[PDB]
Amino acid sequence: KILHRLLQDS
Amino acid sequence: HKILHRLLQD
Amino acid sequence: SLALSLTADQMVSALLDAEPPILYSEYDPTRPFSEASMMGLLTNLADRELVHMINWAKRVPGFVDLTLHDQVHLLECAWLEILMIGLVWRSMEHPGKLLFAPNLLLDRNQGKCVEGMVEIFDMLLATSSRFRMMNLQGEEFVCLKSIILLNSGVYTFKDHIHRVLDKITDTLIHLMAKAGLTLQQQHQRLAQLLLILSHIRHMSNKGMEHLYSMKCKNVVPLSDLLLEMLDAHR
Amino acid sequence: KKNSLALSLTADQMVSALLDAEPPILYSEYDPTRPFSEASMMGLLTNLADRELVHMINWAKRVPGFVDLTLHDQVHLLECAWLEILMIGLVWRSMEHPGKLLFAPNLLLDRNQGKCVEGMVEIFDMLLATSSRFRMMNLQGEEFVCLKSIILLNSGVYTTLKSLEEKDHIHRVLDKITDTLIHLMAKAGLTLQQQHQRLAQLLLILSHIRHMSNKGMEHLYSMKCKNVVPLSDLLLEMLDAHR
Repeated sequence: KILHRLLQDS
Repeated sequence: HKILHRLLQD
Repeated sequence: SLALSLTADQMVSALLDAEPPILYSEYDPTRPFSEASMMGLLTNLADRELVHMINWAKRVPGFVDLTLHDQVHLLECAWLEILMIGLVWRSMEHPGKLLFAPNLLLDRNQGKCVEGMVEIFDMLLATSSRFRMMNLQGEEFVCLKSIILLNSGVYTFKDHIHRVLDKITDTLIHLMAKAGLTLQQQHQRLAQLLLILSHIRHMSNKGMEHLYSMKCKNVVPLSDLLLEMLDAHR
Repeated sequence: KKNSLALSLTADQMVSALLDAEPPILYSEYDPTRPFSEASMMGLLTNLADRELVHMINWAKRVPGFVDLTLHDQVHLLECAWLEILMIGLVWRSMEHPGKLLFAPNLLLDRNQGKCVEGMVEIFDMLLATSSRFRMMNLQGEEFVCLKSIILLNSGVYTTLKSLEEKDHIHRVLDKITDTLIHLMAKAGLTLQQQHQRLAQLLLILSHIRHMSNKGMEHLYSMKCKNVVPLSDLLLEMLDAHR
């Protein structure tokens, strides 16, 4: 999921 | 022309 | 108007006295249901509940003061929410089950018989479990149900309706302060109850789409009144 | 996880954190010299909402208590609330523009122009009515950021024993945001009766925003199947979460 990744990206 | 009209008056 | 002149206790008693009865489903229930037999019992039950809800709405303070046109709009937009919050309230002392009728208590496994009904089932059980943990009182429940009736359709049209909504709000706070809740616990509990209304609206929208799905896949013939209440959401 | 910063801050610190985390107002690719059809109007709107979703996700990380939740819960809350948050932000930006919706500072739309898209008329009128209500109530920015954060935490909390403490932590933050709203209204001179009434009026609007979101989600599913308006990969993943 793109949302799963965007929440992970830091 | 709806039944709800009738039940709201009776 | 006459609704604004009431008091917090007179508002509670007037709503409690107006509460519709708990109807029964068609008896001789074959213990395992099919998709058509379950929806048959449900559409029949919901159709008879609607007749009582329409007469319950007249007994809601401030509802008769509105025009006939406004009374139609509020009921058409709120009817499924009002059926659902009533079902949720009936199922409080039956955790894990939904009490559609005293002779029709269903589990979530029985919701697997109709496609797309397990999602609505779980959302209804979760709402009932939320009412149970909050220890929702009947005086608060009748207030929440009237709030649904007057609020859910007021933006799709106003001052009188909003004045009655404030009057009910004053009644909720009065009930919580009677139970001994502190000033902080009163507005915190007021907010928790009103946020559940957002999820009741969500379940109604998901339920409405499911009923429309059965209209064109007519496995069970819907009553004309139920069709008119359903057609008003398209 | 432990020692939640959200549970150990005053109301004025709650306002400051939410105000500092506000996403920016994004511009649209709209060209006023060239008018075009509904398929291109929706193309501008879907392009805008896609870019707005990226800022919303990083805005949610700055909402007190949201980082304390697990990744699976963060995904669920955003998947269910993202359209409500876009809609309340759209309604907020349009408060001071009666009869119009400010999708972008360069994209201020009339209800007659929104009628180009089939079905958008009713959703436009509801967003307009919500904006007219916020104008009637004189909604403050400190209250808007509270309401928007309430939408994020509340809209997905209803849809094992350790998960009960997670939902309890979400209600802890929700109760503290309620304290912030009451704290704001007490500072504005409102009596205890006026605070409770205004609190109810604000939260009842959230029911209509859920309604607009549910109806709006149905139209987005129709555009995907019509396959006439370009939908980005993130919007498709968010839309699949509701269907």
